Amino acid sequence: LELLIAQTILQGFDAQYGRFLEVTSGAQQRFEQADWHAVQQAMKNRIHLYDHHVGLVVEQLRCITNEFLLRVKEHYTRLLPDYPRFEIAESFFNSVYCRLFDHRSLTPERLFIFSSQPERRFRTIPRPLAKDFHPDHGWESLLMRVISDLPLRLHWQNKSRDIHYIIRHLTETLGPENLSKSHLQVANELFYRNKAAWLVGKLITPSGTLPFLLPIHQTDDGELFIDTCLTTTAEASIVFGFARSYFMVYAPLPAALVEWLREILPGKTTAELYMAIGCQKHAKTESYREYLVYLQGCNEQFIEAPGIRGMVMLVFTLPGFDRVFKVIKDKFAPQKEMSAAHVRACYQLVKEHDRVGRMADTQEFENFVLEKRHISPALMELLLQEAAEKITDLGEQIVIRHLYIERRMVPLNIWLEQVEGQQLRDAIEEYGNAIRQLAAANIFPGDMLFKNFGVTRHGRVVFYDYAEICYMTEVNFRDIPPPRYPEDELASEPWYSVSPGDVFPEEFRHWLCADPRIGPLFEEMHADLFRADYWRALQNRIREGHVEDVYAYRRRQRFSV
Amino acid sequence: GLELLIAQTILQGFDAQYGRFLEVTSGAQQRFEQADWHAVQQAMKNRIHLYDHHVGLVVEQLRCITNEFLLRVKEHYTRLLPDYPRFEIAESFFNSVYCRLFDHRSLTPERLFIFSSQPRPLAKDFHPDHGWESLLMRVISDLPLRLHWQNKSRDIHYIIRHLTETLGPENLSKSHLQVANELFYRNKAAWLVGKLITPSGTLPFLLPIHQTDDGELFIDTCLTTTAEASIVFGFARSYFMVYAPLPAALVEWLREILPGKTTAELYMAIGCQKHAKTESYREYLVYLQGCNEQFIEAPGIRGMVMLVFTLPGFDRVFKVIKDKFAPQKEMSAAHVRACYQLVKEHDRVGRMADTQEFENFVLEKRHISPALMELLLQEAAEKITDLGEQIVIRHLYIERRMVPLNIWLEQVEGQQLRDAIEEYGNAIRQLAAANIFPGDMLFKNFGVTRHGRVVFYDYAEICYMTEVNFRDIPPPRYPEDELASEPWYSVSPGDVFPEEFRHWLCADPRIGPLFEEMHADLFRADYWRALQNRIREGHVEDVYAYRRRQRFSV
Amino acid sequence: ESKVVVPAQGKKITLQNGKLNVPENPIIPYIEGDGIGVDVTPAMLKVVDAAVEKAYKGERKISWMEIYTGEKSTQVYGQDVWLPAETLDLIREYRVAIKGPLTTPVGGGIRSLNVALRQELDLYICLRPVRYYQGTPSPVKHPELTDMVIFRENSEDIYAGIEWKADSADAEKVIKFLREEMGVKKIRFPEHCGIGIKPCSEEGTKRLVRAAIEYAIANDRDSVTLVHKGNIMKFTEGAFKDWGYQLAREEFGGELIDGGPWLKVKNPNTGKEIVIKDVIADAFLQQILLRPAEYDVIACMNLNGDYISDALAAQVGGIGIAPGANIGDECALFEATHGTAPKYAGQDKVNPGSIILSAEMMLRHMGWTEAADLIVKGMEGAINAKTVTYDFERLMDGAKLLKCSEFGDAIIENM
Amino acid sequence: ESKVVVPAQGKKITLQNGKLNVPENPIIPYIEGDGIGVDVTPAMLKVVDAAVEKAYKGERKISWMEIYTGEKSTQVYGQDVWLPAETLDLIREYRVAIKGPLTTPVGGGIRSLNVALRQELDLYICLRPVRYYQGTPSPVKHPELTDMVIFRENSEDIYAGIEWKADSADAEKVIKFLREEMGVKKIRFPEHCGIGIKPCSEEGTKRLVRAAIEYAIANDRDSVTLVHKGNIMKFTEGAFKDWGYQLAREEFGGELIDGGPWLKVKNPNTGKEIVIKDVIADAFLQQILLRPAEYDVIACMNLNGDYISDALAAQVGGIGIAPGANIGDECALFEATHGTAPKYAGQDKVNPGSIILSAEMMLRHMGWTEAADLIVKGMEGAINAKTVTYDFERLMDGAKLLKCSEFGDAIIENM
Ligand SMILES: Nc1ncnc2c1ncn2[C@@H]1O[C@H](COP(=O)(O)OP(=O)(O)O)[C@@H](O)[C@H]1O
Ligand SMILES: Nc1ncnc2c1ncn2[C@@H]1O[C@H](COP(=O)(O)OP(=O)(O)O)[C@@H](O)[C@H]1O
Ligand SMILES: Nc1ncnc2c1ncn2[C@@H]1O[C@H](COP(=O)(O)O)[C@@H](O)[C@H]1O
Ligand SMILES: Nc1ncnc2c1ncn2[C@@H]1O[C@H](COP(=O)(O)O)[C@@H](O)[C@H]1O
Repeated sequence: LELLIAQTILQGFDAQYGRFLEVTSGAQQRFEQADWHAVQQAMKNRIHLYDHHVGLVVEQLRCITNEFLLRVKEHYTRLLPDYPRFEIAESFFNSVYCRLFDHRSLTPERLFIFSSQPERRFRTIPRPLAKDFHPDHGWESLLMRVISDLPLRLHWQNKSRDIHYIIRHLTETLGPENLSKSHLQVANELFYRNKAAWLVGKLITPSGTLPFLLPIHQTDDGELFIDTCLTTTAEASIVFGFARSYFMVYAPLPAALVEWLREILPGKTTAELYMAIGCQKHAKTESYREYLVYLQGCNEQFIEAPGIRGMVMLVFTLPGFDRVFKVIKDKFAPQKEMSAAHVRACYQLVKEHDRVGRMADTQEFENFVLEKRHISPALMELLLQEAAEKITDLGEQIVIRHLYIERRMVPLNIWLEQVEGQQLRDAIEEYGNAIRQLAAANIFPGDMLFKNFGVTRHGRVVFYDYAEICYMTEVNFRDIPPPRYPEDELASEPWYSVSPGDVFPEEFRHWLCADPRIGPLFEEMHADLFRADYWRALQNRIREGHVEDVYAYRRRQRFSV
Repeated sequence: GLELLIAQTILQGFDAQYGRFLEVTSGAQQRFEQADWHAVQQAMKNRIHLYDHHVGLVVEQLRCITNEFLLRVKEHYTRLLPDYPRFEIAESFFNSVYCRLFDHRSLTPERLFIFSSQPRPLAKDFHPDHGWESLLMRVISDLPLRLHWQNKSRDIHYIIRHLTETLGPENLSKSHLQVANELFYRNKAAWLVGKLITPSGTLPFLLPIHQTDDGELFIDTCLTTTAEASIVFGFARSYFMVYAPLPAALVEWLREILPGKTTAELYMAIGCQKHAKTESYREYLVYLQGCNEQFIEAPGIRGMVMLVFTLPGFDRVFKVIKDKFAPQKEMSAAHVRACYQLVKEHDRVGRMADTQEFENFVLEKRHISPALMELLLQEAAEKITDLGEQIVIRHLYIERRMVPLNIWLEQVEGQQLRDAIEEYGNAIRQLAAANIFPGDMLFKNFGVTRHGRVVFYDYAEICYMTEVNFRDIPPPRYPEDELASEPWYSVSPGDVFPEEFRHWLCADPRIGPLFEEMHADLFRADYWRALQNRIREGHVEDVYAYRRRQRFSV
Repeated sequence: ESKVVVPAQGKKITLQNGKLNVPENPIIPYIEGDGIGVDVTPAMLKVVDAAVEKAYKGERKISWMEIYTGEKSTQVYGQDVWLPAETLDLIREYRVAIKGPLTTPVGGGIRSLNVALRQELDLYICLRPVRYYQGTPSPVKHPELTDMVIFRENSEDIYAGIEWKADSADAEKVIKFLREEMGVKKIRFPEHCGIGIKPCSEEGTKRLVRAAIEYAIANDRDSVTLVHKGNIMKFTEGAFKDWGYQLAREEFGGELIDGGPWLKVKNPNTGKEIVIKDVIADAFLQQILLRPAEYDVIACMNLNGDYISDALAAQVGGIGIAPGANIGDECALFEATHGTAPKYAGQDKVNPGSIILSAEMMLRHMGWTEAADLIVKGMEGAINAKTVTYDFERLMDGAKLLKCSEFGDAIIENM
Repeated sequence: ESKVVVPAQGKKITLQNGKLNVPENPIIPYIEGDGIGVDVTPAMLKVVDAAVEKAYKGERKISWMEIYTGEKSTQVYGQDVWLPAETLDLIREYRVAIKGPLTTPVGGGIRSLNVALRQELDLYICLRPVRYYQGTPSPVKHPELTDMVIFRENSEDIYAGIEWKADSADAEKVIKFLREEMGVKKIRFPEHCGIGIKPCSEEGTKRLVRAAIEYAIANDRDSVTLVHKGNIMKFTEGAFKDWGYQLAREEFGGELIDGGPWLKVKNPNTGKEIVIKDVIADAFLQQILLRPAEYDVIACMNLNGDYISDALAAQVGGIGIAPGANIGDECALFEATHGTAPKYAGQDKVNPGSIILSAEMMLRHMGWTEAADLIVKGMEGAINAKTVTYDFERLMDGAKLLKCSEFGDAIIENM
């Protein structure tokens, strides 16, 4: 029987992933049909997809039955070698074990925290992913096999026009001499997100190997065109950013796709690369492992994340890691009036929402294990002081009941202290950009202070304390009343009744414009934000039901130029 | 079988009950003799609690032994009674047990003693063998008190005058006395009871002794009037503490003296309240068989706290607490009972009717006029249960029926009125000194006894006088104040201002002037403070059971 | 049976459709009242009828009926029938009536006549209107400005009186309920503490604000203000605002103004725009002194209401002559608002405005606006004439002291 | 590392055994504040600094050390460090402090710097003395008969924000609790209804009351008054009276007067006798206009406090120049009480009555009674003279308008 069980999980994974794929083959219609409510909508389902099957399995196991554990694994353990997507097969296994065991007691012997198999890198791939393309026999021709090449069932507008654009783009980028000697290896399958379907391929030059990315957009009224060509890693890293919804790309076997990618995305680690394609739950494992390597490889200890301490959350990081951990505090600051769940909800809501690459992705963790040896005194006292209910004492290890791991970014408030001159116009411009997108995305941030926004390597600005997070469809935007009387100017206390869930968008000025330096710019370019009229609109479109175009690139690059 | 064990057990139970009853009494002399007038009150307080204990005690015994029929016990128990000096209580004890066992259910002649089912000399006559002057000495000397006398030969002188005045002297030499071996002690007085026998008739003689401070006890007065006696044995006053080794005999003896009282009526005075309840019941039972009449809300002003009903020819009213109270009145239901209990324990100074609780009362629908019938349903559903032609009322009380004061006053021209007011006003005082403050002094809540005396009844608002603050309404600060409908000053719960009494008392033109005349003092904070003034200070005010005038100091 | 004649000539006020239909020849039920009520109440009859005779040309006359309650209650019906049932039934059927004052009960446990009457018939709105009568003596410099009508509700507020004494066992029970089961962390001191409960209905609230709007509508008022502390206790007090505004839109067709909460309600009778706005209470008390001009009709919760009504009146030196009335679903009663003041009674020396003034309301209430106004003219004019009773004359110089009965005449002549 | 520099010269005020020991070279921490705060604060320092020197012939000088909160802090400490924790330690370490204005968010999910400051220092008593000054424009005829000081508790009253919304389950859960287990029958319109909770604590009540009473004695006031709507709500408000008086008898040994509640407490230093008394809030509001002479000091529940304090000021025309402080077991902090008024930030237009006067509180509270006495002299002479800032001037007739900076001089001239 024991070996039976392994079959049960293993049967299970195959089942889920099959489901995963069918959801993901869905897109093209979804893109074409132009229904974008579905498209976001569908996205959400996947999240639920992995869990159901895991959920389904245990119940299956439970009915069965009513020491060997090493045995069952080995059987699961023993069925891997053939199986191409072995990797996920483990995770799924791991995922199951924990549910069975309430996320406790896991140990390498007990389950798969590390892979059984020898490293993936292939003798060869069963079906090659992408198709090399060659200039000769025309190049301008070349773009022809490519577009006429791809699947989508729709008409194209000013096709030549787009075509011309790229050739101009590459030419400037490379120059004809270099250009003649470089070629493309485009993906078999486009990657789909939101309003656009993306086309991924390498661009290979005498110099080296370069990303070439075109994202396909649907014109108003259903015509098709290509917004831009991005040939820089910097742009690429961004378009594969961690602040954006998972790409929906059809991969029969993920592991190969990743390998192909890295050259495109030299920066991103394996755990990350997995996310973009969309295996979040798998990422957890790798990401978990990847950290594990860090722990071996450093003598640093856990410390409070730099920034402004958090009224809602307890957060910390190893000095040299790229991610921070967030633990909801046992008792919130008095001024704050929310409840634990709500917080719990917010984070989830974010995972299931388009993030616009303004909202950092999150990974929940349960019953996390830490070695007392690791935890610095200053932090420990803090944990016990404020998170005592959550943490559990286990000899030299402690178990943190709830957790989140997220990208570690320099907090916004801090960045402004450091930066100056042009660089700053650089930042403020962005934050201002951030709120509009988020707002447009029917998410209204709450605090809005810099303490609650983060800075990327690329300088991009992202939103992270999800305290006071809400849809903009449940908030009423009001205009501060002109004072009735000359006396009115000076009242500490507003003389008009404010219903809760009331927002006055001229109030921010004080918090935002405090620094003399910061203030004019915001005024300079970002006037709209404080004008309650504007927000009113933003929510108006949304109520109208519109989804607004987001470009994971600079406006300039947009191929208008 | 078991039964004779059971029946004896009860019957035994009774005996004990009574003996203790006897011992507790015996003390009475010592207290009067001595000064434990607080103790006097208490013992009286406990005596009330004796009968219940043993009974309480027995059932437990029974249970423990405890764990058809029934009848066998009555016969067996019943068979015992002949050749028992005082069965009658013995029955009453029985019923109490049964009721206690069964939470007062299922009563029937069959099950228990609703109805009867079945030596030595109390007092020795005296004759004026010699001039009474000797005669009385025999009687005075004979008393068992162990204290000195003044006017020995003095008040002794006084007795004669009252004694002579009433009857022609030719009569005196003829008549003689039949005094009773036991003094009946009550309150601060030890009372001497005797028949007075003469050619015209045999008539009451009571002399109530008193203790001067560090006393040469003396006699306040002599009462030979037919009525006067009743007052002494009135419901309003507390039970006598008299030693009655065979009670029933005494009752018959007294009867001559108190021609008016129903037997049960007589039974309390000796202090056997629990039995009286039994007798209390039967007398009720004959009456309704006697005539066809329904039940009617007692004439008067309807009560927010209580519901009252009666029989037109009757002398008692049944008071049952409504479930839901008048909005203005805020008091817990339990609180009321407690009040009621209290009066039963507290000496009543002749101003408060005594009450007898009852449980699971039953009468059936024939006798209930619909109007009452609905009202009970409407205003007191929880407390009533419906069986057949019978309905059961869970909790109720019974008390003597008098005409509500409010009713009396519109039936009186002045002379009666003047008397009526005087009494009431006194009425307040006497309770007042008794530590009782009556919540609504309003007439609607005092009654006129047959003798025209005033007694307090709706006990809804009673409170000790040591729980209240007696106040002077403040003089107005400014002329604006004279015309304000709202108090400007901090008023506290239990703050009472007497002066505000006038408005209700003095409404009628006829009524008001006397009150100022007779009792200015009623409306003065000072007076109450003085009275409460002492009562903190130990003091117990002596309450006479006869007109003040009659006492010899006059 | 009852010892009150029902006047032959008169006719029963009647209500169908919830809008009063008042006959010309109406019958009105009045209670003379305890103490001074005898002094005052008669006058009002004199004035009221006068105002009625002149105003309508003698086409209409009022058939007074004297229902009885209080001490006089005793003299007639009973010796303790302080409040006979018939009366209530009289007020309920007749639908409008007026009374002198009744003895307030200072003592704690006593049963209060004034209250019972309002409470028993469930007159849940206590409407007091405050205005300044010229020549009157007042603290504020410019009290000419104040005309307001104040709507407060007797039922349903902290004025429930629901509380438990500290260490009541019962109360301690309540904390525990709250502190742990409810688990409120907001009680700094939970021991040796006593508690009260303040509540507000949707229903209770709209009970009156619906009313105010009708009063305002009927009488051509400019606006209605809802006073609340909805900045410290939003749900309990805040709610009041939230419903009142809501009520307006929902029943009375209130179009928005500038997104500011306030909305403008068209007046069906005249077509003018009634206006609804809200202002915080603690601040509002500041506003009345400073800007008495802007406020008109007011609807507020029981607590703010005592404070506010009680307050304006001082401002216009009208505590003496304030008029009041309470109103009910199907009954309304108009009351003299002052003490029995027994000592002076029968001397005919007291000041009769509040009671008379209450008449205006009554008269206004029944749509005899025209007459009701007449009293006003008479009553202000008489003062400005500075011919007045003992209360004023002492206060205001060069004034002529008038026995009370007389004053009514002065009121009338100035008319 | 703190950016705030301890003055070299000054010495720490220390508190022991309740009465604080203040040296003659105090260090008084200060906060400029946002907006108009730059304008006013510099002035007050001059005025206050001037007064001290003049009064004590220069023997006593105050070393002022600045500490920062809320706008400056972002500039000094961090971009987003609004309320550096250094500050809270600092005020507490040094016993008394003074605060310029701060920005209070309007609505929403945004925290308030003032409460936080009150809250986190647990400043439980808030004292708002009110006095008229000469020639301030007023709405009432004889304000100068108004010197009062008002004590409120921020800790415990109905202003504790314990309430539940209508139709919220808990609310209905709550209603059920009283209704069934508890047995409250008073509630009307229970469905669709919202609930609030009010508590009174012996510890809380005594705590405040002890506070004034000590005050009067400290400053030779003539009476202490307890304001409560005791009659309607016995248990929570009323218990206020019961508790407070009791405090006097037990703690301060007051001797009853005539058995009526009132009592006379001897003043140890003074030898004068302070009276302790109570009056109903409903009435009290009426009383303040008519008889403000009578009342010197007041103590009252939290609610009565806003309405009353806020309310008195209007009469005295003092909102503009209102003064305030919040007080605590270990510290007292005295603040300007007005909006920042950004528009006029730095312009020099605005008038700093409030902030100086708050200084005036501070000094008295420091026992430097004489110096504060000048400030009042200064403020008084300056206003009567009709030389003033815009806010007043616009009101008065024939004033001489002054910039903010100068007026503070003007006060000095009149010192
Ligand atoms: N990704 C991150 N990188 C660095 N610091 C972070 C990150 N996420 C959170 N923090 C810390 O946690 C805080 C955000 O959470 P939270 O306490 O709920 O909101 P608030 O910002 O009102 O106090 C930030 O102030 C920051 O200092
Ligand atoms: N002993 C009695 N005799 C006659 N009628 C009585 C007696 N006791 C009570 N009542 C009637 O019941 C009415 C009120 O009952 P009660 O309980 O005394 O007052 P309340 O219920 O107001 O406290 C009286 O007015 C009277 O009509
Ligand atoms: N507390 C934990 N510590 C380490 N890995 C975990 C923990 N919880 C879940 N995982 C891993 O998360 C991946 C998916 O598990 P689950 O979180 O159940 O979806 C697997 O690699 C698990 O081993
Ligand atoms: N509900 C009742 N119905 C009839 N008689 C009763 C009732 N309750 C008590 N008694 C009688 O009163 C006497 C004493 O009973 P108790 O006072 O209950 O001990 C007994 O003789 C009972 O028969």
